Amino acid sequence: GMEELEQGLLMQPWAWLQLAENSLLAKVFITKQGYALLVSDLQQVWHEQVDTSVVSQRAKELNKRLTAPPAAFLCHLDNLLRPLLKDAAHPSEATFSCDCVADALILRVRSELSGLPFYWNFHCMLASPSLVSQHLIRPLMGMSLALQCQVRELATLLHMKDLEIQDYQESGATLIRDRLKTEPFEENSFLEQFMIEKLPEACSIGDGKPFVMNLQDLYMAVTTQEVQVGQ
Amino acid sequence: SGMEELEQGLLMQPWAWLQLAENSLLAKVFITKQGYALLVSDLQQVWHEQVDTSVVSQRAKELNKRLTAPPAAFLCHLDNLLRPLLKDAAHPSEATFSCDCVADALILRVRSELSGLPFYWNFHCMLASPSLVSQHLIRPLMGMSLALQCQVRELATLLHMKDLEIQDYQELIRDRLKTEPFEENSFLEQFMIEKLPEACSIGDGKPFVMNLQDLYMAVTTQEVQ
Repeated sequence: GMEELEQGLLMQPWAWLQLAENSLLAKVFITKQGYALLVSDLQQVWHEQVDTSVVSQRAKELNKRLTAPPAAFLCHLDNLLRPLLKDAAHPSEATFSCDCVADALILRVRSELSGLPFYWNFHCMLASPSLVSQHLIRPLMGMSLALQCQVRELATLLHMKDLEIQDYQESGATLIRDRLKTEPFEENSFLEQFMIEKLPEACSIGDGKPFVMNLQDLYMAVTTQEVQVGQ
Repeated sequence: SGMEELEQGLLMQPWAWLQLAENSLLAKVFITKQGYALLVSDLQQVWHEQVDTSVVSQRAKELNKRLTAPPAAFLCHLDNLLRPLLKDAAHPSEATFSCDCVADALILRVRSELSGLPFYWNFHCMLASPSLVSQHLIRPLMGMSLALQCQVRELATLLHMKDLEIQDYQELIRDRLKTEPFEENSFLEQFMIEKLPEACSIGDGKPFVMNLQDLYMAVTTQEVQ
């Protein structure tokens, strides 16, 4: 059951999570057997994995006003984290905060369940280098390579467009330049102008929201490919 | 200080590919007369070393008992064996490299000659901190994906402008010379189905070194301020 949580987690996309003070990037995978969570502030990465015993134990610690089976608690957590993952323009009514103690991060949630207050704390510890490698380094590297291939493919398409434009010009379509048209595509000058004019703003990580809003289709496609290769 | 400056220079350094009899590694290094800082990865783990002049003096004397010059000259030779080999793998090397894992540590070994004598160095590496991993890999790699995505968007805009010009030229020539009009969503879909599996394979990290380092360097340069 624990192996399957970590498997499922690898193919989750990253969500942005508004908290009391700051924000975090978060991915979670929840079943009837437990959850696996990965959280990052773009400096450090933390991880938690729990089974149903731990769910029972901790739900009893944090919640005097109700009780329910572990799976029902796991279901509620999924209902909480799921819609807010997709966009934070969703009317939540749940609150999040976190605090740090050496190599630990505690993510605290307050929501409601059965018309009562419900509390849950995720006790996260610094992620193993293997999990950082698996969920962040390898896929981000794979993505950059794939995006570079997209770039080379679009450069190829552009040269063919220019070849077709040349074909018209050489057959008498136009004899004098009579208007501002595009210049033939040259990749070296495209690149050099990009770095000067566009790079500073284009590469801006910020609070991580650009990554979550722009690159998750590619991210999931890339982590999925490694899972399938690693078998 | 000495080390802050060495770490700053290491960050500006590109990633290089390094061949070794058994396997290969990704490596970056920054060597001055004050020491060096080294980052190494096999794509599963990341290792770090820094040394100052005291450590160089102690280790070089231990490894090369019949060698006499100061640390600056030793760091000078290390740089001459190392940096040319990191610029091109196809460049005739005077040294031999091996690599051994001892517990959580990585030791890169060097075997060379200097003035008819044997020359030995060991780079002893520990697991790099989360902060070096993020600074030298996670954040720049994220920067790079965002930047390349902007490029793709730009090339898509240009393709569409050229299409408008083409459709204006038909105000008719051989049909087999006519390209299909560019549509981005259908380009992306086709690429994800047909191209992505091979396009995203990292292998031994060699494609990343051969294709992406100019951009890697532009991005790390940018983050520092």
